[PDB]
Amino acid sequence: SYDRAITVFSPDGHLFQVEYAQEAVKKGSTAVGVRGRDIVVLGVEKKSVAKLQDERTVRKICALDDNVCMAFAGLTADARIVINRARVECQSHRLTVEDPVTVEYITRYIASLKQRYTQSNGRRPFGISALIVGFDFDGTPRLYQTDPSGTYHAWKANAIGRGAKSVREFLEKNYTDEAIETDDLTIKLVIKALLEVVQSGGKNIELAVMRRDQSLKILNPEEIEKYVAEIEKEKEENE
Amino acid sequence: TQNPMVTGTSVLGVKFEGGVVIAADMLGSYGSLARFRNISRIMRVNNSTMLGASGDYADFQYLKQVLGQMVIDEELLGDGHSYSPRAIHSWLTRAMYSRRSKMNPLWNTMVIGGYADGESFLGYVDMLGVAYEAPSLATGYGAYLAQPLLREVLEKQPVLSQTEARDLVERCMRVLYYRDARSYNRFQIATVTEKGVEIEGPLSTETNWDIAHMI
Amino acid sequence: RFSPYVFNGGTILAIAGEDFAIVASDTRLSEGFSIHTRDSPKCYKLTDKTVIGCSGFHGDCLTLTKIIEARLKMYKHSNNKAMTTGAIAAMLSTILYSRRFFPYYVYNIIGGLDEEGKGAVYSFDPVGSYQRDSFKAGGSASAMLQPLLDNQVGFKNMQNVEHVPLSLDRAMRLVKDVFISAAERDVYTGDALRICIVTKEGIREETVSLRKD
Amino acid sequence: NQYDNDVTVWSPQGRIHQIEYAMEAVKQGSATVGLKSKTHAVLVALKRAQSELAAHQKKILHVDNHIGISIAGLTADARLLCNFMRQECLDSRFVFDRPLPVSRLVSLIGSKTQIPTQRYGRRPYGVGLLIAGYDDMGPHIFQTCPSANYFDCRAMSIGARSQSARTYLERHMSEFMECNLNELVKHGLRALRETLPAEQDLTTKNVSIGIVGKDLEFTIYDDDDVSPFLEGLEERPQ
Amino acid sequence: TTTLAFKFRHGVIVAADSRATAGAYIASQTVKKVIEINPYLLGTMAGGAADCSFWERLLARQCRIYELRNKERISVAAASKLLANMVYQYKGMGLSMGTMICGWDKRGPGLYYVDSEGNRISGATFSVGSGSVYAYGVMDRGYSYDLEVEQAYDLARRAIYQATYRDAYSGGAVNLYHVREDGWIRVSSDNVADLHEKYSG
Amino acid sequence: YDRGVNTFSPEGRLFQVEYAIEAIKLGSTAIGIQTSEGVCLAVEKRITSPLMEPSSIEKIVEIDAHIGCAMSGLIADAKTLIDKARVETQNHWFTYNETMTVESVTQAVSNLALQFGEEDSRPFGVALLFGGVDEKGPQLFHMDPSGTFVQCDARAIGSASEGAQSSLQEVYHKSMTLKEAIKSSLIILKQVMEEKLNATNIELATVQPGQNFHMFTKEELEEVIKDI
Amino acid sequence: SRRYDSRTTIFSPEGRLYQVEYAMEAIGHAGTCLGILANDGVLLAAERRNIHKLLDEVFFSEKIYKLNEDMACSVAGITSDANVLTNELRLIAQRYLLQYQEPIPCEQLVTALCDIKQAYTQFGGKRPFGVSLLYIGWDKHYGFQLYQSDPSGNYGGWKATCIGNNSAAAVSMLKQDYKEGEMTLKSALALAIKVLNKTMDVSKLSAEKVEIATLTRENGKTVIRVLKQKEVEQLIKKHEEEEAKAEREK
Amino acid sequence: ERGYSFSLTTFSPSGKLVQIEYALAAVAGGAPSVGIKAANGVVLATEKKQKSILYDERSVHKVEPITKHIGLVYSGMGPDYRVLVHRARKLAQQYYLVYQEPIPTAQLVQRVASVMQEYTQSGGVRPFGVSLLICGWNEGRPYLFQSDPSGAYFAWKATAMGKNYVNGKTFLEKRYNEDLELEDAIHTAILTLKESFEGQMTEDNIEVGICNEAGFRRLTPTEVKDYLAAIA
Amino acid sequence: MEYLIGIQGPDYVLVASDRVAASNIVQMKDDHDKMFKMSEKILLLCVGEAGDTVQFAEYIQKNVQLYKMRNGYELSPTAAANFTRRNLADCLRSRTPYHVNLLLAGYDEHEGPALYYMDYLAALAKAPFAAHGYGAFLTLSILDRYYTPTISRERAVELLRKCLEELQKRFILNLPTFSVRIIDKNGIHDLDNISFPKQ
Repeated sequence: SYDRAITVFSPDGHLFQVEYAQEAVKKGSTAVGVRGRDIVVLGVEKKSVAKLQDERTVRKICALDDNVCMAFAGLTADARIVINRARVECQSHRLTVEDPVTVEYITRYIASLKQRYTQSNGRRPFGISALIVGFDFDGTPRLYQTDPSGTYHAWKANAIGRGAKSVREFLEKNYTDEAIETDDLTIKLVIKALLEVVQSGGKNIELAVMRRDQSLKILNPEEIEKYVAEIEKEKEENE
Repeated sequence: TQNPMVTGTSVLGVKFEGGVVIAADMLGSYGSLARFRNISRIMRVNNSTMLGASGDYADFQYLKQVLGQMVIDEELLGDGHSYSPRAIHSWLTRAMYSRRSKMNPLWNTMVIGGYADGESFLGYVDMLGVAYEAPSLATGYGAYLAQPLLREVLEKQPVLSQTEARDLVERCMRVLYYRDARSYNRFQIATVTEKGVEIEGPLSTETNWDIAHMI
Repeated sequence: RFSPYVFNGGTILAIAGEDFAIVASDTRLSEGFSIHTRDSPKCYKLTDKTVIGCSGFHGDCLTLTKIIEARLKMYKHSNNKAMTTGAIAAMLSTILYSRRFFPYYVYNIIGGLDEEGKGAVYSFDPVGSYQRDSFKAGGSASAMLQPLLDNQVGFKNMQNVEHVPLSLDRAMRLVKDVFISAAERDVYTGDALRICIVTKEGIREETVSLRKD
Repeated sequence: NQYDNDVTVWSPQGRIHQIEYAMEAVKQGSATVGLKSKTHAVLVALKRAQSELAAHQKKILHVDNHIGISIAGLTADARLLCNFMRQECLDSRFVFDRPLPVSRLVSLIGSKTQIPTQRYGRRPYGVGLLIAGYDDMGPHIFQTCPSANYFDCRAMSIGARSQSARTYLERHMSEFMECNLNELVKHGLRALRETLPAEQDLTTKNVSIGIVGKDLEFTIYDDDDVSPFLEGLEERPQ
Repeated sequence: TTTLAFKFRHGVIVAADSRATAGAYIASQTVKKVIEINPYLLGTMAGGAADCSFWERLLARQCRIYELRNKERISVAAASKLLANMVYQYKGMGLSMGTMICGWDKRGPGLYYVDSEGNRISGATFSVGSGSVYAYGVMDRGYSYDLEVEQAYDLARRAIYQATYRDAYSGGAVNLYHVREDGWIRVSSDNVADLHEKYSG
Repeated sequence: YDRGVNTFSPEGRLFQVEYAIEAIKLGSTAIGIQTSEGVCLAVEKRITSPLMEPSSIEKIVEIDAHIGCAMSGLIADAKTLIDKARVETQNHWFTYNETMTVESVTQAVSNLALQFGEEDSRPFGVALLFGGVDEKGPQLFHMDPSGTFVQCDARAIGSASEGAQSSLQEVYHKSMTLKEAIKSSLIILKQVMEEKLNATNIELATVQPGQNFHMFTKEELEEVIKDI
Repeated sequence: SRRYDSRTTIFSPEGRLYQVEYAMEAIGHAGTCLGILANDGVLLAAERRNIHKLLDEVFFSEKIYKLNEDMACSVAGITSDANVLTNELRLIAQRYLLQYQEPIPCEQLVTALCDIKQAYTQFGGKRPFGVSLLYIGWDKHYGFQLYQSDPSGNYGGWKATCIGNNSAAAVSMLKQDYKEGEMTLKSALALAIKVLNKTMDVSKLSAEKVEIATLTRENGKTVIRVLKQKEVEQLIKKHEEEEAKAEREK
Repeated sequence: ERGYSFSLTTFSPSGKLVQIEYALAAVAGGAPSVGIKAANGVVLATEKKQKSILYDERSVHKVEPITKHIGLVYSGMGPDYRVLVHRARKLAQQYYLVYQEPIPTAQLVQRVASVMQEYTQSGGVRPFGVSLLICGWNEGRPYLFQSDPSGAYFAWKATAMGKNYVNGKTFLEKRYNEDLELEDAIHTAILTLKESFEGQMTEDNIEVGICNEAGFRRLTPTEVKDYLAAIA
Repeated sequence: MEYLIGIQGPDYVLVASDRVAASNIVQMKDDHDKMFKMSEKILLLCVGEAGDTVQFAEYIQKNVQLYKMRNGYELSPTAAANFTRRNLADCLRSRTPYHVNLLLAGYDEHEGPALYYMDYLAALAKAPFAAHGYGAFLTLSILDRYYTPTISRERAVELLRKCLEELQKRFILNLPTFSVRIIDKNGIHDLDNISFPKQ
């Protein structure tokens, strides 16, 4: 081991590494997510492929159990470690008590791991921030986010990655309980939020959902094209 | 020790007025062969307490070593505080219990005699950790044989003199010489007072055999 | 070869009164067909309202007594107050199961006052279970003493015999009667009797002799 | 000043400055006074408070049936050495079945604090011990230091502005050996009322007194059995 | 030693004897065997006193930890699983423990049976102990699912009476516990002699 | 790196403990008051977004059936402390059939408040308010990162605690009642907070000897707020 | 003792990472490799570092490491630093086979190696593996594959990969001359010959400076063809006849 | 010790490892050597000038066998050299325990280079300033393997390490060729070593070991004075 | 002890355990289930020491799902069978061995259906029809005269009936109810509970 603390306090009471390593998450890929009344919707942006290469392995949205869904930001490797760890953890919860794993339990695990990983002797803390979406107790739709400190924090919608202030400021107008709460309009208006990215190529959009009883479904850019077309149609109808 | 190789035999101790007399013999029999007929089975600890043991002699040597080390250590503290005899009794009891708990018994039967601060002391320590105080102790076959003499005279008279006690020990050792197969006509008497600790020499007994001229 | 246990015997009595816990025990320590002493009181006065008795293998009794005294001092030096009786009982149960796979060969009876100020006798077993009873007879003389207490304390198998609460002095003469009657037929009993009384004012002790054989 | 960093570094003048810093940190605790008779060892401390409403931080704490210690400095290291102290008492209480003589216990304490002043990676203990006990040769008033150069005295006084208290101890160390408990205790607070600025007076709630005697178990008192001790005084000669 | 438990429409009935001998010698007639784990769980003492006592106390501690971490009551099957996992680690080392885990679940009625041999199983009726077979006989005579409250009380009480009448290792008072949906309640504690006078004619 | 983990001062105490006492200050404020009728306790959640669901933010957690808590500053270090304190109270019950009293709880916490060590890790960055009901009635306890644990009658922590302690010393006395102390506490709350006071800002936690369970008030808090 | 610590893992004064970027720049000054899109088959290209005339060349592999029976890998960077990884990698694949008796499906292999690398990225505070390295291979679940490990532990499945400053322009040629559908190994070899003809400064491309190995599926086998020199020679003559075909436009 | 366990060798902004480059420079500031692989055998030859006339040439031996058929020389510092020699000895004997067969030189170089690579990365220790020249006649074809402090290795037809090793190398490239015998290799090796050494060169200044297919051989100063008495 | 049969077809695997959970005298539970649905085409049956059965099922059933989540697809029956054999063979030479008797029923896309057969000493077997327990002394010869490799599933269910009818005629145990599964190109389909009125 290394008898050296990375996490010494500041002269004025801060941590030079935790709130500082959040900036790695700030310099990462953007990913949003909301919970509807029955269907949950999330997705990442900035595929940024070489337009000749593969992307079925660069998938940033994964699952731990059949009921929970993942996301992250920052750098991908720490996310890979946390994901495999959490898969092992939720399957070991299945080895214990025979319920499907609640979202709150697995987020407590993730945040606790990250915290005691920051507390230990000379270890670089995980520069990620996950989004943990699931609906388990009678299908009650939830989503929690993490923090590199390890403070799980339950939301109703979320914005991370590059320019999340602008995304939450689009959400500012997009906070309506109406929002007319179809599944298609919720998905397409989350797609409008992700199309409020700083480049908005339209084709770099990667979105996937869950109907709170089914499993993960990856979409196709022709229904996304229809959603972009009807968004532009509503933008014409407002004029 | 599972198998005691070289055994001693019974030890006798009894209090009196301001002193405790302990006396055992000087025999090192192995099996039935009296292979070591000149050994000392009594350690004279520093100024007050005094030890006598039975069973395997090697374990007695070991405990003799460890106690000598500890007593020397407290004497090198240079503070003026020593061990009471009952403290030695406590430490030896905890030692024997710790040995038997780990399935490594120290095959012994030990007697601690000390005189400190007006009060006499005569302690007993078993192999199994059974430990108590008593006005007269008898180990081995002595608890069958010489124990009734002690309990007769101590019931008929609660306190004693040094001379009465010494003579009575001589009689008991004569009797143990009569009917014990692991006995020997050579013993030493060791006596503590407030004037210090003293080990007398290898004394012997006066026997009688006038029953043999009968058929 | 080496057998790690030996049976010393002994007799411990307890009677849960209304506002008193009487624990008495003989002071004969024996082994097989010999007599080691005629003074070894099985009782021990822990607090002002708790008395424990320990019979069986004597070395384990001593070791257990010292460990209980040590943990008493630890609780006091940590928590600024004495234990209750039931807390001591639970702690002893934890200890006796903490040496489950190399057991103590020791019977145990904790008497004493509760926090209300009433009698409370907590029986035990070698393996570490306990319960709150009104009387137990521990050691070698258990079967010689339990039915007489069933007749006298429990008023059981009797007809039209109303229930008077057991007074102090009547319980005292009961203990003296049962120890004489048990010392007649048992071999592991006699030569003294150490009678411990827990009141709301302290611990009283009392020594009454027996037959010397 | 660059050699003035760690415990391991010697000075080019030989005075390892970490121990000096630990001494000065011990000086910024609460004041305390310990003094013995031929038959009674009394230690008297002073409490402070964080604010008006809060209770006072306690100093005189129990150890064993014949040992009570005062304290000055940090409280975490205090409770750590308190745990070790109680442990070392009850260990010999288990084995030898006797209470410990005080001097060998304080030797164990000095040997305990020797290691974190000697290697690299530990600090000395900010600690302010005043130990009162009973071996067979009577009361003893020992003190320690973070350098573990423990002393035996007849009356010490460590903490804030304790030097005038030491002058009081000088001018009455002849008187101390003879008297009984009452005027002994009021000599003790006749040191502590000079550990305070003169524009205020020692009240009840801030003061605490621990007595052990050759037949007396060590007992702590606060305001109720200290109201008898606080009467029997006059004002200061203003 | 004779315990039984069966669930039905109105919850769970748990009754037991109170006799715990020692070899051929009765120690006490009033050994309270049904160990009250929680205000929503009830455990038993089936074979060995100390083992059942200790491990059920440890399970209670564990469940209270669980509830304090999740702000939520544990299930019955979860407690059975935890007890089985804890007991399984001392297999062959000489633990005798055949207890029963009862309680109300999010699913509702729950009745599990955990051995020191680790035979963790659910079920509808169970009976443990030496005279358990007698309880099996008279209970599976009288058992249904659609029983009433007083009917179930009489079934369990009659069962323990017959068991203590035939087998020798059982006797003493007959306790009687009743798990409802919200909490458990002690029904009564009846002596054998009273039942003998009542039911012999 | 500027005289770090294990170094005293030329004049005074340690560096990093002083930095921890500085690091408390950025946290959200909280006020506990001991009344003989029962301990009341309050906190401010400091909620930023309408997405930020209020009832998921924990400040008052529940140690035992009769022991509350309150925290400051950092979060998950306090969560680890809460976890271990719960485990130790349950162990105390397991080996004693009773309740680990509030002072014994806080001693079991402060025994490793300062066990920070990277060799042979960092000190914890949270100040804690403890409230419980022992056999000596109610108790209110205040600890710190430095382990210097004391009994407080009515402690105020965290941000703006200077004026909080001052104006709290203005109204307090020994013979207060419950509801008076509750409204007097939330007055100080809405004087030290910056937002309007409504149903989602604060949360109350009251423990009584007769009301041992449910050390909380849920949406009767709205009725309590509107009475000012 | 604590004034001898390096940075070893810590984030910047500005938000970035130190050893990771320096590991990438350690990669950049190494040999050049690439792999091609072939539906049946897959290939590797490699450049000879140290082409001095007094070597032996009796190892038959300077960059390639036939790691399973159905997988090899090229490599770029510090050599024995990578040889440690080859040893551990073959070990991990072989203990997979010990556990299942079915060959390794190669992506969990790649994640295993990446986790080995990442475990020295965060804690462990040692010199990180400044080696990126390729992957060719075949399976039952996707067929022929291509992968790109990085010292970060991030791994990308490409269809035409990337090595550093010597090969950034190669990837530019790969995009400007992207192919799709033609699984023909020989057109891919002509393509790779063209790529290394531009990128390497070896004038007129003598075959001693290069190294090519392929992996084709033969009837139950997936043999790994570390091909000899004469076919490379006639491949170069083929490519320079294609250069003559290119200058038919003059 | 404490077990501080961090490595001193980390990456530059250029991406280099300056301690390893310094260790290579420290190797290059060492004693010259020459090793030539002929058609049937391999010749090793070092250059050993004592500091005074007081030293003895019967105690320290540069040229060293690892098995009965594997020679090994170096150019660097003997205190590190003896360590890794002993390590290679134990390693080769572990191989001969497992397989009951003489270990091949490639396998030696794999394992030794892995150990040396491990010392380059592990905590706090300096790398070893030794450049080996390992060789042996395993299965007919003989081999010649140079290693380095960086943990890497190679395979040369002929090479040199030490003072003016580039000058010796440039003489080797013109003089040496692919096919000769052991005697001609000894001849050109003594030529290229005597190109760079001091003027007084005797039977004790040099130390020559050859590698027959009959095994490793370490020649005596008797046959050296037979040969190096004005070999051309 | 108890019973379970393992008949393979051309494109289906017909397994059938019992529902008996007795303890040495009495039948404590007469609807017990010994079936652990590992994957969408892989079943597992267990027989032996009932403290070991649940534990080893808890190991395998919660490790294969981990493989499923990590790799994004499903094991072969072959690799799963070998993995179980590996874990038994590692667990055998320890202070804590397992005494279980498994048989694994799988279905590949490529290999199609597959049956394996374990033993308490961890032996692999690729059997056409396996059994376990005491029943296995009769019910294999009741079967080995009417087996055809190209047999249809209704013939197979009929042969189960024909075999259970000869089981419950000359056998000291009770065994009243047998549960029956089947595997196909779709997955695990449960057939009806096969019990018998005897007389």
